[PDB]
Amino acid sequence: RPRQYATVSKTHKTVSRAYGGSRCANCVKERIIRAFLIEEQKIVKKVVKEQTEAAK
Amino acid sequence: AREITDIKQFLELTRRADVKTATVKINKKLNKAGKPFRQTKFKVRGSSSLYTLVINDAGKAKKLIQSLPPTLKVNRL
Amino acid sequence: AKRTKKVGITGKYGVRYGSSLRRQVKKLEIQQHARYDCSFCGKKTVKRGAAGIWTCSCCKKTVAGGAYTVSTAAAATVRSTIRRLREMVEA
Amino acid sequence: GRVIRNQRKGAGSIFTSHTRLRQGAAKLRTLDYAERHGYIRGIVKQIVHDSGRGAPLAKVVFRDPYKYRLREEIFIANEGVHTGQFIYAGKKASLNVGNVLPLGSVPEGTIVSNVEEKPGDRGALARASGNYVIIIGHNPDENKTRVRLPSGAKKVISSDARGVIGVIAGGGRVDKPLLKAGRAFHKYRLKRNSWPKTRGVAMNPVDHPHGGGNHQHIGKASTISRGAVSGQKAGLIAARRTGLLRGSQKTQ
Amino acid sequence: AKFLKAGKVAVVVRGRYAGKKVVIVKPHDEGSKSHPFGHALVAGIERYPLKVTKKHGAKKVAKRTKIKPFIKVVNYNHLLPTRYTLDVEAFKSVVSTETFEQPSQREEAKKVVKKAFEERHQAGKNQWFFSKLRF
Amino acid sequence: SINQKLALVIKSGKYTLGYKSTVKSLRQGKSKLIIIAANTPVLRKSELEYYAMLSKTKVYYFQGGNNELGTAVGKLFRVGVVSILEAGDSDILTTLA
RNA sequence: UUACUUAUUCAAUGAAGCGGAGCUGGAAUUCAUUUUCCACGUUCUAGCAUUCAAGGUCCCAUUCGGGGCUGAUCCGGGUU
RNA sequence: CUAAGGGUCGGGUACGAUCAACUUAGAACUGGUACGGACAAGGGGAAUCUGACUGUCUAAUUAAAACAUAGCAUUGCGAUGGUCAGAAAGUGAUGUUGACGCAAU
RNA sequence: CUUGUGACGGCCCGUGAAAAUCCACAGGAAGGAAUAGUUUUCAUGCCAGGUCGUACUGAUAACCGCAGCAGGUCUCCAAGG
RNA sequence: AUGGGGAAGCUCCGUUUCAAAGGCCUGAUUUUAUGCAGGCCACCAUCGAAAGGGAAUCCGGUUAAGAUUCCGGAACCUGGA
Ligand SMILES: [Mg+2]
Ligand SMILES: [Mg+2]
Ligand SMILES: [Mg+2]
Ligand SMILES: [Mg+2]
Ligand SMILES: [Mg+2]
Ligand SMILES: [Mg+2]
Ligand SMILES: [Mg+2]
Ligand SMILES: [Mg+2]
Ligand SMILES: [Mg+2]
Ligand SMILES: [Mg+2]
Ligand SMILES: [Mg+2]
Ligand SMILES: [Mg+2]
Ligand SMILES: [Mg+2]
Ligand SMILES: [Mg+2]
Ligand SMILES: [Mg+2]
Ligand SMILES: [Mg+2]
Ligand SMILES: [Mg+2]
Ligand SMILES: [Mg+2]
Ligand SMILES: [Mg+2]
Ligand SMILES: [Mg+2]
Ligand SMILES: [Mg+2]
Ligand SMILES: [Mg+2]
Ligand SMILES: [Mg+2]
Ligand SMILES: [Mg+2]
Ligand SMILES: [Mg+2]
Ligand SMILES: [Mg+2]
Ligand SMILES: [Mg+2]
Ligand SMILES: [Mg+2]
Ligand SMILES: [Mg+2]
Ligand SMILES: [Mg+2]
Ligand SMILES: [Mg+2]
Ligand SMILES: [Mg+2]
Ligand SMILES: [Mg+2]
Ligand SMILES: [Mg+2]
Ligand SMILES: [Mg+2]
Ligand SMILES: [Mg+2]
Ligand SMILES: [Mg+2]
Ligand SMILES: [Mg+2]
Ligand SMILES: [Mg+2]
Ligand SMILES: [Mg+2]
Ligand SMILES: [Mg+2]
Ligand SMILES: [Mg+2]
Ligand SMILES: [Mg+2]
Ligand SMILES: [Mg+2]
Ligand SMILES: [Mg+2]
Ligand SMILES: [Mg+2]
Ligand SMILES: [Mg+2]
Ligand SMILES: [Mg+2]
Ligand SMILES: [Mg+2]
Ligand SMILES: [Mg+2]
Ligand SMILES: [Mg+2]
Ligand SMILES: [Mg+2]
Ligand SMILES: [Mg+2]
Ligand SMILES: [Mg+2]
Ligand SMILES: [Mg+2]
Ligand SMILES: [Mg+2]
Ligand SMILES: [Mg+2]
Ligand SMILES: [Mg+2]
Ligand SMILES: [Zn+2]
Repeated sequence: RPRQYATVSKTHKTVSRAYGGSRCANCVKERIIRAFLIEEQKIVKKVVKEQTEAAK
Repeated sequence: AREITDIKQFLELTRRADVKTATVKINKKLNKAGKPFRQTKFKVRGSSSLYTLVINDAGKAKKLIQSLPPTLKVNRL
Repeated sequence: AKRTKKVGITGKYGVRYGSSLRRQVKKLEIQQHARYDCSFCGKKTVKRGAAGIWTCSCCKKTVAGGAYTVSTAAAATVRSTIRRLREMVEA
Repeated sequence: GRVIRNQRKGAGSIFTSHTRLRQGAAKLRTLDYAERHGYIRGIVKQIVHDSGRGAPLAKVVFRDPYKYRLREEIFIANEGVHTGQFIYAGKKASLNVGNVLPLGSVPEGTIVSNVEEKPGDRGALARASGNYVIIIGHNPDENKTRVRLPSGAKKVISSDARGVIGVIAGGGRVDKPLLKAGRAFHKYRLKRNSWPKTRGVAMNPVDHPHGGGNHQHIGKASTISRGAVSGQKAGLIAARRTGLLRGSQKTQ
Repeated sequence: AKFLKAGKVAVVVRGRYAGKKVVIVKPHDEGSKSHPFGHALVAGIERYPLKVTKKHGAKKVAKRTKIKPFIKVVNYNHLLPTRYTLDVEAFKSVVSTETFEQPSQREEAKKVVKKAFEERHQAGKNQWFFSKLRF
Repeated sequence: SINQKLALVIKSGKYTLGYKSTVKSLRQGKSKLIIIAANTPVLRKSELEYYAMLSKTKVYYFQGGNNELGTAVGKLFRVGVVSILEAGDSDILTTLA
């Protein structure tokens, strides 16, 4: 119970991966995936409209 | 509150500063299925919990009792 | 063995209220209790939960809808009317 | 003699609103520099039942423009809005169910909810389950926009007024017969203490204008002057007509 | 192509190192007496170089840019393959199946991989690979 | 038509049905064509599409829900993506696709 | 009659980007050249967006630290 | 007294051994024809009047056919509002509201 | 049998409180070693913990009904046939 | 309660509302005790539950009459070191 979480080792309040005791792995699996492609796609949009600008 | 089993770690307790007192318990208890034997427990009273060391062997019991610090304030039974 | 000639889910109301009343309610109870195709994952895993709120069993998507069915007539039309009008913005 | 019931509801005692379980007041994003020049995105992070409401609400989370945080607003969920959907809000915004645009930026025929009567009032018109407005004209100079309200009255408001593209989820609520006393009972249990209602003509004359008589009967005309006095307005107040509305209605 | 070759950069998607970019060092495309799956041996980056600046001078720059690397056997279904790539010559011998098992081996292994990754970063060859993937 | 071709891929060639397996096709290079369904989420979408161009495999966005893509391959269950390993007697690879 | 804002009245906002002019674009057609009007960072995805900002540049007397200017055009202080 | 209804193990890649449950039906015998043996425990039928129903009230002579109710119908009002509160007010209820709404019959 | 708990399921125009408080996570300001530096979310060790209630009845006699009044007054425990 | 606004007035209205509403982390002191330096945060009273929320205790023994409170034993929580 919540005041008991200050009577316990930190390793009782996480798992070692990124976002340990915050999100549920799969939900971290997604946000790695999503962010990468979206940050890739971001690029994909950059140079295409540099192309529309120089080629209009 | 606690139970202990590395006979060495125990000896190191009975030399752990804050451990003024200690007590030893002798129980009649049965072996396997047929007969009895002489179980003994080696209770160290540390400042915050009470560690007890069960020594099944009636033989190691006798040589351990000698091992106890001679300024420890043991209470036999 | 078909249990009831016609009262259907409504047979809980016994004899009360009058047939027109029970009829009318049966139509919308049947509407509000049945499952529905999830637009996002295809599984018919969309059930109700209070005044026009519709969520997906698995998938967990939740879509605001009509009080006793998912897609109200008026919204559907409105949808396509919104389609129609927005077409005039690019084309 | 006695004060009559419709006068007692005014001091608001047993009569105020059963507010404990309400998600909050549904409003629109405040009209900041992002919504009057461009657009800003949110995610409907959840749509959820407001207690005592006909329609669901939808919780739509946006960034703060001027600070690093999340700010959250409570919308009335327009039908077909789904969790995780993206919602776009302001002038240069696009025409889809869910977004919130000035009445200027939509063409006539748009269908639009929770619309401000003055701009920036964060929403006033057509909010109840199923209602909406229609835009029916625009006068560019003096940037008005002419809408038709769920009642049917035809108001003209500013174009800088905002509205949410669509109709309000929960339609048809009132189609289903209430059917027994108790559901009316629980209906009002989350609204206000308006139920059940006693027939003024079952009262004693000290209780109502309709009260008393050796049979129940209203005794005088049940149509009450627009300039009646508190303690008098009980009947069809200021009714311009009366009797069963034969024929078709609908404003022309 | 069979794009899972000694050049590909991949981002980890499961397990501790999830979220960090690796470089496949040696793929074993199907099977292991241990790992009975398609698994890539990689040396990704654990503690990324912190941003530096003009204010940053002296041995602060030296310290911000320190890298903590890591080697790793990974199932393929835990990397996403990237369109980037980075060279694997300085640690071809270093990262071997034999490097795993016996921890001192892994220590010397990383040591190389560390002198290597800090080589690349100072004078910023392969610049994407030395930046935290934010999700 | 586009389903008629699929019916030929379906009774003469090699394919795999579903997400997990059609990634093993994209890493092995064995894909000649992956067919993405309509409602399959944009992440699953964009993730195959990145996996696609990393093996130079072309991507045909099927314009129907995964449920009807299931009838397209003749199976009674939904599928959100196919993968064509061998085009049997059909021509899908070398026509409009 | 119909205009004006400063009295009075109402709305909103932890009074945040108002008004006026200008850089650059471009629709525009030139009857000497500009006579104007629009514009002038974000829309496949339930990710991430904070340390006066990295950069560029100038100073402190070269320490670690730290500061201008710019990045963020100008003018009016009528919060809208 | 009979019959029907179960658990457990080992069997190369038909069955056996044991353990533990009150149900239900059938059949004998038997009695001063008695046995839901005390206790426990519905009178039924046909109508007329009347209110649909469950609910409500005159504490302490009225529980009804009276009130309510769903259902039906009417009225008022787009907020600079409708109804209602205050001696007043930079005052208040409806209102965390907005006609699939609030108020009034 | 009681009671607790779980995985479900039915129900609504009803979908069935708030805050104190504790935890975690993203972040990466900053602080830190080899002649030796960091660590008290691991273990062991030390001191401290005020004020106020605490008896008993709770009812055909400890309450309210002029009373040691057949009335009234909120609740937990619950054996065998 | 409060800036306020009404009211001849006892008082009535408002509770963050037409208000210049406050305070934590440390740094700058090595005249010295704590000014200034930042960077924050704008949360605006308070009262309201012995059935709601909530840090942590148990068995044995003992009294004419008290006990999860005393005695015996064995724990635990919080604040400080
Ligand atoms: Mg753990
Ligand atoms: Mg970290
Ligand atoms: Mg049957
Ligand atoms: Mg009088
Ligand atoms: Mg009187
Ligand atoms: Mg009063
Ligand atoms: Mg209230
Ligand atoms: Mg509503
Ligand atoms: Mg009401
Ligand atoms: Mg009432
Ligand atoms: Mg009535
Ligand atoms: Mg009435
Ligand atoms: Mg009467
Ligand atoms: Mg009268
Ligand atoms: Mg009269
Ligand atoms: Mg009368
Ligand atoms: Mg009458
Ligand atoms: Mg600088
Ligand atoms: Mg004047
Ligand atoms: Mg403002
Ligand atoms: Mg300006
Ligand atoms: Mg048997
Ligand atoms: Mg048997
Ligand atoms: Mg009878
Ligand atoms: Mg008669
Ligand atoms: Mg009756
Ligand atoms: Mg009954
Ligand atoms: Mg009754
Ligand atoms: Mg009476
Ligand atoms: Mg009498
Ligand atoms: Mg009765
Ligand atoms: Mg009576
Ligand atoms: Mg009646
Ligand atoms: Mg009625
Ligand atoms: Mg009728
Ligand atoms: Mg009306
Ligand atoms: Mg009014
Ligand atoms: Mg009013
Ligand atoms: Mg005044
Ligand atoms: Mg009970
Ligand atoms: Mg629920
Ligand atoms: Mg926690
Ligand atoms: Mg500790
Ligand atoms: Mg007591
Ligand atoms: Mg007594
Ligand atoms: Mg008595
Ligand atoms: Mg009992
Ligand atoms: Mg309280
Ligand atoms: Mg209090
Ligand atoms: Mg309490
Ligand atoms: Mg309590
Ligand atoms: Mg005791
Ligand atoms: Mg005593
Ligand atoms: Mg005595
Ligand atoms: Mg006692
Ligand atoms: Mg004690
Ligand atoms: Mg002790
Ligand atoms: Mg402590
Ligand atoms: Zn779904």
